[PDB]
Amino acid sequence: GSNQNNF
Ligand SMILES: [Zn+2]
Repeated sequence: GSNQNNF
């Protein structure tokens, strides 16, 4: 699956 990190 797909991953996003929003710092
Ligand atoms: Zn994946």
